[PDB]
This record gives sequence, C-alpha cells and structure tokens, in this order.
Amino acid sequence: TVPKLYRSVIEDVINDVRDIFLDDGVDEQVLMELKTLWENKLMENVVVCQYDKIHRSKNKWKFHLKDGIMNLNGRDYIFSKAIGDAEW
Amino acid sequence: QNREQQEELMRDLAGTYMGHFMKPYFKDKVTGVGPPANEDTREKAAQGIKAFEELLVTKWKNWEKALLRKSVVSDRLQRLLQPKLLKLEYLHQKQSKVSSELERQALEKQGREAEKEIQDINQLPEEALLGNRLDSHDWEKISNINFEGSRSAEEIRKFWQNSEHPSINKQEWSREEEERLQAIAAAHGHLEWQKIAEELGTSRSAFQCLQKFQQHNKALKRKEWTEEEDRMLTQLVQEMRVGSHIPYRRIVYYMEGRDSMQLIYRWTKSLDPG
Amino acid sequence: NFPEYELPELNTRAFHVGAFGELWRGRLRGAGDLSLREPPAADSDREDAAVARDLDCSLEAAAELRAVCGLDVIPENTDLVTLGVRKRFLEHREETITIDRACRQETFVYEMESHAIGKKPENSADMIEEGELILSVNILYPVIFHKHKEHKPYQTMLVLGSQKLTQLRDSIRCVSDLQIGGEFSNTPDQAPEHISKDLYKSAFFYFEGTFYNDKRYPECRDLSRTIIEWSESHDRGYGKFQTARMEDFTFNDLCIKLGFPYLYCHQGDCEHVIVITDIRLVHHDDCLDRTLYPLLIKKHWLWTRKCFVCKMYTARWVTNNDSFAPEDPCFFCDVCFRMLHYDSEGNKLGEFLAYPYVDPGTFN
Amino acid sequence: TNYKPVANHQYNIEYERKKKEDGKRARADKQHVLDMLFSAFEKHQYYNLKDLVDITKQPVVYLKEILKEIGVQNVKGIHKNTWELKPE
Amino acid sequence: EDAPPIDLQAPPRYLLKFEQIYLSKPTHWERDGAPSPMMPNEARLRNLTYSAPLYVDITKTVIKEGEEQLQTQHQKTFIGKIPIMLRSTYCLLNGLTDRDLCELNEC
Amino acid sequence: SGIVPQLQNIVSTVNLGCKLDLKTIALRARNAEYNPKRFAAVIMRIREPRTTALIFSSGKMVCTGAKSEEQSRLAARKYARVVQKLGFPAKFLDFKIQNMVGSCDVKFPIRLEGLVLTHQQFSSYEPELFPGLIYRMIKPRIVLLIFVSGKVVLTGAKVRAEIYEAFENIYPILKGFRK
Amino acid sequence: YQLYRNTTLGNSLQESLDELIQSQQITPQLALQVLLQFDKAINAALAQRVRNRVNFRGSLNTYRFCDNVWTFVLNDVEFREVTELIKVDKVKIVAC
Amino acid sequence: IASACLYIACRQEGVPRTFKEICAVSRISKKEIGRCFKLILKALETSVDLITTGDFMSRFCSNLCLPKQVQMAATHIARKAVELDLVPGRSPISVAAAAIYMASQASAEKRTQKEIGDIAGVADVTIRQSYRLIYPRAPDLFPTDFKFDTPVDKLPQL
Amino acid sequence: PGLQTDCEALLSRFQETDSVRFEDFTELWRNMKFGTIFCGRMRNLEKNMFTKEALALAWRYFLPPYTFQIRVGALYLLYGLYNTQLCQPKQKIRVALKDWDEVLKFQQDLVNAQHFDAAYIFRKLRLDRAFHFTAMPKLLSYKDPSDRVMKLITSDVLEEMLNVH
Amino acid sequence: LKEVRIYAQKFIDRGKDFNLELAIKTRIISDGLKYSLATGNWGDQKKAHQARAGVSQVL
Ligand SMILES: [Zn+2]
Ligand SMILES: [Zn+2]
Repeated sequence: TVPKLYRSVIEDVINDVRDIFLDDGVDEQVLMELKTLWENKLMENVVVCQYDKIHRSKNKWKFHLKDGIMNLNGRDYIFSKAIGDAEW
Repeated sequence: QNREQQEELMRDLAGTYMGHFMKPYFKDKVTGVGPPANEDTREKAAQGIKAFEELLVTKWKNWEKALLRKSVVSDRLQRLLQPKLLKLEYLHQKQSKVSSELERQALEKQGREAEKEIQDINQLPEEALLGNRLDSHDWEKISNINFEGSRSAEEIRKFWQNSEHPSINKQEWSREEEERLQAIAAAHGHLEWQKIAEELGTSRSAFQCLQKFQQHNKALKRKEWTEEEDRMLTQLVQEMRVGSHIPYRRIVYYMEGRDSMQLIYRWTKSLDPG
Repeated sequence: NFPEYELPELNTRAFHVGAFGELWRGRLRGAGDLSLREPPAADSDREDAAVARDLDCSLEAAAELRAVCGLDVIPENTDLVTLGVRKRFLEHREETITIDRACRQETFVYEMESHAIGKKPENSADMIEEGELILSVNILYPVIFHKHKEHKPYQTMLVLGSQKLTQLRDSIRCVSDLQIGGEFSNTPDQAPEHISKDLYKSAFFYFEGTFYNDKRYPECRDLSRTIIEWSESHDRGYGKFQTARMEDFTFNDLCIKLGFPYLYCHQGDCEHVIVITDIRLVHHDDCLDRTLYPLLIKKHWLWTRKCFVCKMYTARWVTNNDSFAPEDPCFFCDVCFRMLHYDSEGNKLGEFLAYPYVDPGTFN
Repeated sequence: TNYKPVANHQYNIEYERKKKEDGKRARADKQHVLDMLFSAFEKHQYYNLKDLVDITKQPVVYLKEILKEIGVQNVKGIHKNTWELKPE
Repeated sequence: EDAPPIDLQAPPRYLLKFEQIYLSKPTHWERDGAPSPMMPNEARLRNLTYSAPLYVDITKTVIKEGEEQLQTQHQKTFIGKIPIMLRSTYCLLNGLTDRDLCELNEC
Repeated sequence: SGIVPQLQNIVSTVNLGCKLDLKTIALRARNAEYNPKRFAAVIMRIREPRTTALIFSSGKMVCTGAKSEEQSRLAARKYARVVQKLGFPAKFLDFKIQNMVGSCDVKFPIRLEGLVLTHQQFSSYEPELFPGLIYRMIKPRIVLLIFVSGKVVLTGAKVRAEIYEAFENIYPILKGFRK
Repeated sequence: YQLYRNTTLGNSLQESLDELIQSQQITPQLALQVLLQFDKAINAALAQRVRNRVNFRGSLNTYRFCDNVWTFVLNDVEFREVTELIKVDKVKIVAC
Repeated sequence: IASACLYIACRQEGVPRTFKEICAVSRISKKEIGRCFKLILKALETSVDLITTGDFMSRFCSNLCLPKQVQMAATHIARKAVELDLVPGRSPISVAAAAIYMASQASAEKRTQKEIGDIAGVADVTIRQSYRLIYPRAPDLFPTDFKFDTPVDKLPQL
Repeated sequence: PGLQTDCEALLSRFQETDSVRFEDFTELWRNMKFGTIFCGRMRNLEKNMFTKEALALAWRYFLPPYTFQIRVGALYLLYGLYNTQLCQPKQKIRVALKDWDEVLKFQQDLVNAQHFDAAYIFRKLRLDRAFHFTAMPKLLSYKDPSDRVMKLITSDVLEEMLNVH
Repeated sequence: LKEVRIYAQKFIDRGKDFNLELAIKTRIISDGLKYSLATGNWGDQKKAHQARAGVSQVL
C-alpha cells in the first residue's frame, strides 16, 4: 500500500506548490517536469516516526510510535501505529 | 478431603471465553498479534481468492449517507483551500523580506487577489462542491478521519460515484420512465444497459435501470411447469431431504428460473398427495 | 483416566480418551448395557429367577417385586407448579398466534438431531462394537457473518472413538473447501479447474500442545511448522510445542480436555474450534452404523446472499471495482451478471474484477 | 452529595498535568536570547518585564541577568519603573 | 432568580447561573458529622439555632474560544442555613397533630 | 537475630573536577538521556553494574542503582572513563556514598497498631497515606519501612554496618508483635 | 520538520530539486518552500493515509534522547505487519 | 497548614475526617495535606491516636441514610473483621466501606458500591477487594441479634 | 420452569413417610398425578428438552450428599419419569464415571440393607438400558445435607467412649 | 456572589479552572441571618450604625 501513499503525497505537493509556482513565475510545465523527475527518482535500516510514548521498566522498553516510515531490508514500509517491545 | 474441596473452590474463584480463540487462535502474550501468515495462505491469496472478511456486506445506514456527503464536501474544500493558503503565506513571507515599496504594493495586490479567491471558495455553493460524480478525493483520508474505519476506501468510493452522488436520480419511476426503460431494453436487446441508462433521458445509473427492468421482467421466472423441472425438483428434494422442512433456498440455487415460492407451491400441490 | 473437572462447569483435566473408554468397558463387563439389541409367561419365571439370584431374595419375593413395581393426553387439570406455567403458556399462545404450525427453525434443528438415530446398518458387518466411545464434538462455524462474532455458530458431529482423524477432517463440511479460485474479468464462461479442496489439501488439528498435520496426500505441507518457528524464537507465551502425523493417529489415542477449545486449520487460514462437548459410550436408539457415522447432527442454517439487482436468485458472482455496482463487493446472480457486463459477444464492459461466489448459505 | 471526599480536585490535576506537560522554562544560550530579545524591541519601543518574559520564554533570573547587562530601567511615575531594551 | 449571572473573563469565559432553591428540614450535625433532624426542644436545651440547610442549583457554562461550550450543573449546592420560624410550612412541627407535638415535648 | 538484610540500592557521588557541556556528552554518549526542559542533567545507564549515573554541568556525578559499595565505585569509575573519553579532563574526587537502601523479610505478619502505640514517639503510621509503618531509628539515623507482611525496608544509611546495626536493633521489637 | 526528508521519498525530493537547480531553471527559494510544503504534506498524509497495525519485538542495545528526539538501536528485531513478518538484524529508530 | 491543622484537630477531638474529606473542603490536595500533617506532628512533638473503623461509621452510615440497626451491624462487622485479621494492611476507611456494604446488602436499605464509595471516598474497586476478604466469614462478623432481610447465605456475589 | 419445585415436593412427601416401599411412591405418584407432568401440547423439541432436564434433575437429586430416603426417592423418581415419556426415543439418564463408582456400592448396600424394592428398581433401570454413560456429567463447552458431626460423633461413638471410660 | 466572583477571578486569572463548591462561602448567609436575629441589630454588624435596632426580641 506504500506506493498509493506516495502517489497521494506527490499529488498533494503538486497542488500545493502549483500556486506558489504560478506566483514566483515558474510555469506549470516546469512543475510537471519536477513531478515526473521525482516519480522516476522514486524507482541501512531506519525507522523515522513520532513517538507517542516511550516507557521503561528497569529493562523493558515499550514504544508506542505514531505515523512512521521504515527502511527494512531496503524495502520501505509505512505504519500508522506501531507498538513495540525491547529488552535492554 | 475438606481442604482439597476448599482448594477446588478457591481455584473456582480464580478460574478464557472462546472469544480469545477466534481467527488468530494463537495470540501472543507480549503482544496481541497472532502468528505470521501461512504459505498456504500466501498461495491462496495469490491466484486470487476472497477471504471471509473481504466478503462481508453491511447495509448502508441513513446517517452514513449524510456523513459521506459532509465528508466529501469538507475534503473538497480542504483540497481547494490548501493551494490558496500556501500562496497567501508565500506572499506574506515575501512581503516580510521584500523591502521594496512598489514590489510591496504588487505583493499586497496579489495577496488581496488570493484573499478574494479564498472568499469565493468559502462562498462556493454546494453544487460546485459536489463534483462530476467521478472526481477524486482522499477517500483513504475519509475512511480514517470522517469514518472511524468501518468502511474501506474503495467501498466508499464506489458507493459515492455510483450510488450516493446527488447527480443520480433517486425519484420514483413514472409511467413514462418505466415505459422508456422497457422500450430501450427491447430496442437494444436486454443486454446493453450502460447505453440504456444513457438514453433513458435521466441520470439513473445502469444498475437502477436494470433493477427496474428485472422487477418488472416476466421472463425472469418461467411461470410454467414442465415434467423435467418436476423430475429435477424431486431428485433435489430427496437428496437434501431431512424428513420434513426441505430447504427450498438450497434447492432453488440448483434450479433455473424458479424461486422458493413456486417450488413450495409445486411440491405441495402436485408432487405429493393432499 | 478420570474425567475429573479442572473448572466447575467449563473444563476438565486432560485425560487419555482410550483409557477412559477402557475403564467404562471394564466396569461394564458382563453386567453392562453393552448389547445394542432392540427390545423384543415363560420369560416371567426366568426374570423372577434372575431377580432372586441378583438380589438374594426368594422366587415369591421376585414375583411380588415384579408385580408391585409395574409401570404406573394433551388437556390437563388439577394443576401443579410446572403444569401451571405450561397451561398458562398454552392458553396465552391460544389467545395468541392463529397458525399453531411448528416454526420452520425448530423443525430444522429437530430433524437434524433425529436425522439418522435409530437407523441400523443394512450391512450388519460394519456395525460398531460395544463400547465404541462416541465423542460428540462441535466444530465452530467460521466467522463469515458479523453476527458470528457475537454468538459463535457451530455444527455438531458425532465422531467415533476409532474414527481415525483424517476421517473427521475429510468430513467437515466447511465452505473453505470450495470457492474455485482465479479472477474471471474477461471469461464469463470458464470451466472451474479446481476447487480449493483439491488445491490446498493441507490441514491440521491442534490438540493439547501437539499438532497433528495431514501428512497424507503428498500435495500437502506442514501448516504447523510456521507456528513452531516463532514459538522457538521470541517466546510469546505457549512455551513448548510438539507435532504428530495425524494419519496413523485415531481418536481415543489423545490426551485432551472436554469443553476446552482446540484448533482445526484447513486451507491455511480458515480456523475451526474443536471443543469436545462430551464423551459417551455407544448405546442403541442411534444409528450404530459406520459409513455415515461422523454424523453432522446440527448446523446453523445460515443466511443466503441473493443477487443485488434482482432478489429472486442467489449470488453466483462477486464483483469488485465495478463500474455499475453501487456497493464495492457486489453480489450478482448469473443472469444479471451476464447483463451488466459481457455484452453481445462475452466481452468485458467497463471495468470489474469478477470472482465466483459460492454463497455459503447454500453449501455446507 | 456535596463536598464528596476526593484525593485531588479535578481543576487541580488538570493544572498540574498542564504544568508537567509544558515543563519548566529552559535557560537558552545568551546569543539566541539576545537575538530574540532585540527582535521583540522592534515591535514595541517599551516592554514590561512580566510580558517580556513570555516573549523570551526564559527564566526570570536568567532574563534579568542578560537584560541587566545591556538593558536599563527607566522610572515612570505614571505607572511604575520598567525596563528599556535600548542599550543606551 | 433576579441575581445576574456571574460572568468571568480572564480567553476562557465562565458563566454561573443559580437556577432553583431547595430547603431541607431543620438539621443538626453531631460532632462526628452525622446529620439528624433538629427538634425545636433540642435547640432550646442545647442552645442550637433552628435552621434549615439551603441548597441551590448552579449551572456552570464555559466558553473556551474554540467554538465549544461545556455546560455542567451542580445540583443542590449548599449555600448556607436559613433560620426557620416555628410551626411554619418549613418547620418540623408543621402538619403534626396535637398528639404528635406532645410526643416531641412541644406544647 | 539470624536474618541479614540484602542491599538493594546505593546512591554514591563523585566529583569530576571539570565543568562539562551536557549537549556534547548527551549527543556523543552511548546510553545517555538529556531533556533539560524536565531535568538539568545527563542520565547515563550501563548494564553490567546495572547502574544509573546522573551527570551535572558542574562536574558532579551521582551513581545510583548498584547493589554494592565496590560495585558502585566501579560503575562510577566506568562513567568517569566514559566522560574522559568524550574529550574532558575527568578526575576522581571524593567518591562518597550518600545512601544505601537495604531490604529484608522477617517471615511473619506483624501487628502495626501495637507497634505504633508502643513507640508513638518514633513510628508514623498512617494507612491512608502509605500502608507501611515508618520507624525512624535514632541511634543510627535510619528510616525503616515495616509492612504487615513482615517486609522491612531500611534506608538512609551511609555504610553497611549501619543497616546491620539498625536491623538488629529493630528485630526483637518486631518479634514482640508477630501476629 | 527535518525528520521525514531522509527516506527514499525525501531523498528523491532532494535529488530531483538538486538536478533542477543545477539546470538553472528554478531558484533555491522555490526549492526550499517546496521542501517545507513537502514536509507539511507528508506529515498530514502519513497520519491519515494509512491504517495497518504493526508490532515489533527486539533487543535494544543503544538509546539516546537529546533535544526531544529518541534514537534506538535494535538488534535481531522482528516486525509483525498486519499479515507478514519482517526480520532485520539491526535497525535505527529515530522518534520525534 | 490550615487544612492539615483541621485534619489534626478532628483526630484530637475523637471525630477524625479522612484526608479526602478534608481535601474536598480545601483547595489543597490530599498529598499536600498529608505532607503538612506529618510536619505539624513533628513540629508540635505531638501524636494522634490511630484511626479505627468505628471512627467513621456514624458519619458514613448517616450520610448514606442507613438505619441504626444497619449502622450497628456495620460497626460490628468492621470491628470483628479487624480483630479476626481478615483485612490485614487494609486502610480503615476501606474496611469500613466494605463493612457498610456488607451490612447494607443484608438489610432492606441496600446501597451500591458506588454510593458507599462516594460518601466514604473509596473507589468501588477497593470496596470490592475489602468486601471479598470479609465475605467468606460473613455469618461470624454479623451481630447475633441481626434481622437479615437478605439471608447471609444469599449475600451479593463479588 | 418450576419442574424442580414439583420434583422436590415429591421427594419431600416421600421422605416424610420414611418409606422405601415403592407402593408409597406409586400412591404419591397417583395423588400428585405425575401421569400428566409430561402431558400437554408440545411438538417434539420442548418435549425431549424438558424430559432431558427432568431426568438430569432427578439424577442429581439421586447423588450424595442427599439423604438415603431422598436418594431412594430420587431413584424411584428417575424410574417413574424415564418409564413415562411421550418421545419415541426414551431419553436416557446421563451417568458419569465418577458417580457410577458410588452408585455401585449404593446398589450393593440396597441389596444388603434388605431394600429390595429400590434394588429391583435399579436393576430394572439397568436392564432396559436407560443409561447414557458419559465422561463428564451432562455436557461441556466454553439441599438436605449430610452432617460431618454425626459422622464424627454418633450414639454408638459416645456409647463406646462411656463404656471404656 | 461577590466572593464567588472574587474567588473564581483569582483562579481564572492563573489559568486554572475553579472549584465551584470552594468558591461558595456558606458562612455569609448562615451567620448573616443568624446574627441579625440573634442581636436584633438589623442589617450588617459592620454597619450597625445605621442598623435598625429592636426588630428582634426574646419572646
Ligand atoms: Zn473452514
Ligand atoms: Zn440478478
């Protein structure tokens, strides 16, 4: 379901910066060129997210992470809520 | 023995619900998730399959229709507003550091233009807010924000584009409308339903046209009994007999052109004495 | 072993079913009801003599015991407590419903209960022997309706204590052993190549820690394996685990609890709970047969999904991403499904993913 | 039903939670405070110490120490003596 | 009722309105906190004041400028004690037969 | 007596003798934590001595959580070498214990009311605040939490001998109130 | 926000903007406002564009919390997605 | 300090109020009253007699509107339960609330756990736990001359 | 639905007579007219369901710690009920493995105690095979007490104590 | 109500909500009514200069 998210985000960025580009003068053609080049550009493990709560019990870490993106084995996953446990 | 009885009673006080043993029968204790998916489930998902959950159909409630209408309207507004909001903020940030009075006046003109466009947006009537019944919205945003998650994105999408969008005639069928429906059905043959919905002179989808045709289609049921029909009915009844109260539905679903009403009437009146 | 409770009315301690059957058979040897022969002045003398021998009394004592202990219709009177409430319910129903005819859902469960009890085998060579240890298992219907989370439907089967699992397995009428796969979006008339029963024959029973995998049919695989994979690494409850072959193993070879949920997984993800209602010894007034013996005696009579365009037929086709369907998963009978798509040469119209629907209210 | 026994008043736990969630004001580096301090002076010629603290979001003692080095107090008989953000 | 609603503004805005008045029987509270009806004779002997608790319904509505209004009613809020005239409608002796009055050591 | 108290926690302190940046240490230390908006110190935990060291800008460190005097000293020296490695002139000045919590069990439920009535001048027992009695021993200045299950939690000490003396003093007094 | 401009998507944004600016047809400003809006849009969408439950179990080795950002280093950690299971030897989690 | 002094005065006079009851009439929280209470005792070099379950029965039962017979039964149940050590380490207010619930359920005037907790200042869970400890020996705790509207055998399941 | 009441009423009426004679039971049956307890318009399902419940009730009455008089009464009750049904498959009595081990020595005592009426009733109920021998009682998914005091102190116990004293 | 406003003003100024019960001073009505009947000085004790006297007398 990842690429649907990226399509949504890309459309979002485009209809947002459309007026900015019409304002500063950047014609729509350059904008669509950016869009296309970005899409084509789309083709270590890191989780970047927002922690809703990180709890510790003397060894036991319990993470409750909000919206986040992961880079597990080169393939990038999405999650809207990630509970997790760990032992120090 | 008495102390053993007391221990039994205590463990009764200290004594799972058969709810904790549904589809993820093996739930974890450190988490709530079950075991990973099975290679058989992988193979079954591939080659296509419909799991039990994916087949659940819930009848739409009255209030859900209003909720979807309000959701579509609000998200159309947000999508229309985000560009102008960013334009206005960019103009203001440019004014903050322009330090040129003629350029500042040009920027204030552009900002007044942006504000005027925003005012036109927030005064746009409901019609232009609706759309062309085929436009796009962040339906995955709807299903998670406006709806609690009770409906999938594509479900809402199909309900909206095909059914709920107010550009679809929901009125009753007039004599003239029913006449035209069968007229066009005959002219095209009882197959070409999209073109018929188009030619009907109304915005009723092909689905509703076919519904109104079937509900008055006499060839839907055979209405006349034949001996081979009777033979098949007897064979089926004897196969799925339980004594009395033969399931007529599961019999119909093995026959063609018949419904449980006619099967009941036939089995009672001409397939057993009485 | 002993069927001794574990909880007051919800469970018992795990016991070997074979030993239980053996204890019952032993404590009923030559003095038990293990005859299985239906009931039929000279016989009176023999009965009196037997009574005298068993009760250490005289022949006259046996005769007078037989005489004194002899055996001793709708309208009622001279009320009692329960007869009072019965009469009141009946009169209330009399002022009530005009059609006394029995409900079609009571007759269903009744006939399913008495479908084939009191039907003796026509072969009389396969008829079960005495002490055959009938286990009245009930398999939980899968969650195929929302209402099935609330009140868990189930079908009861009278498994036999020598029925050799992979016989119960081969007999459980679920609909996950159906549902011809594949998507027919450009093929209105497609031969069903293989029902899911034929394709994915693997399945297993989880009973008291141990797994029993359907290693028969070498087009099968080990569905239990996956579970073991994460019970060995990152223990998440459930401790130790074991596995068996389910083919040599028959019933009464187990060590199980009653009223305690156990698992039957077939087709990979369909899950079936295998609570054992009770183990009772074989007795007459039932089939006594062997062929039909698994004996599904109760079933849920589920609802039947009808077509969405017309309501006069059942749902043969389920479509998604349709261009005419109001709802996303839309159920069409074959008639109208052929008329909202596939026009005049059997070529796709618009766009839709059409899958074959089995309508489980109809099957199994 | 009046004055029912309670361990803590609802208005008091909410205020306590808000104070805990907000946390104590941190002592930022002098350079950042000075840069923010003078930017405030731009909007208004004269600033009150109590109101100035909110803009800087710095401890009162720390703000006074930095303000004392450059800022000066001007006595106004109309209301009171306030601080001057002008170094001279 | 005639009292103007109390308006607080210092941002959130709080409104207080005193709706309805309740009066209970003349009550006395023992040192342990147990209430009990106060007989006029007990008041005379123990030098108590023959008073009835006074309660008022108060509605508290708060406007937080977020276009959200929260309204809570504090039913029967104790606001003090009113001395009670004897043999008045709100006195314990009200509606007591002469025999009942004698049982209470009242003439 | 016969029951020796098991130590459970030891708060000691040490002086590094050099001012530090908490930002630097926090960004460059392995298991450090530093949220100044909530507390002005760096919380560095280590596993083998299983200790928690709070390090302060002034150069003073407090090591807690170790269950031995020697173990506490070793954890302190570990944190000292850690800070030394991050580019600071760490030193080891006046490593001094500041608390030692001990805990033990006497294996019999106690009647509190008897004890509080017997030593009203010492015990502060209020079961609606804290369900244990708090006996403030005076000869050694050690606070003893005594519970109805017999668990005695001595605290406030400055050496192990003090906990031992205090528990031996308190033992017969509890023996007298075995429920 | 300076958090989500590090994944494959954000790296693609940065690379595309770099290629476009090196071509001398946009200004660095338009690039930085586009990046700022990208951050806002991804923050908004990454919130209500998805709903797939995950739960991970791992052995935490290193953690750090400066300027309200958590940095965990998990070893041999498994990620239970809705359906499947992912195993990774070592993952850095950054949370703020 | 005033709130803590008010709490101490009630104890000294033999009519203790619970810390929650004092907090209800004071803007100061229970924790701060309890802390000042300890300091005031140290500063004054004085002490307060330990509270007993019978120190609250009259106020709790009168506020719940229980008859004198039910109040006497609750007073006996709590006092007997403490003597029998069926609730070791329990707060006296928790024991009293459970005893009132037991006595209330054994008479015509029946009060729910929420009702008793609101007056007693004890969460219904705490009443449930204390009640569950004294329920097994219910017949022993009740006064001999108590008229059971609900028989002790049929006392409420918990 | 109140059947427990009439069953307990019959048990009490029988134990009050202090009889083991099945003739007194037959008279109590004819007087209370249990020949009707099943009689009434039921189709088949309520019928056999209520019969199952009544048999289970009589059986659980038969078991300890109930009094010997009550036990023999419940045995006669089981006999009468099972021998009086309307359903063609005469519902069987659910008998456990644990309870069978005690019903054995109970029948043995009945023979020994010259209570041949109840002994013959039980032998008959076994002969017509009215027993479904189950594992755990009834199924599985998801009082007149016997004082220990008299087991500890009897008239014979105190008599022997005083003799030896 | 004057002291209810004054009490609530202090709490609302500090940004915290106020407890309505703690805002009410029950002495105001209880003692004010009692004092006027107790002494016969009619009005306020502080303003006894203008208070009408002899209104309340011992029966
Ligand atoms: Zn299945
Ligand atoms: Zn159809």
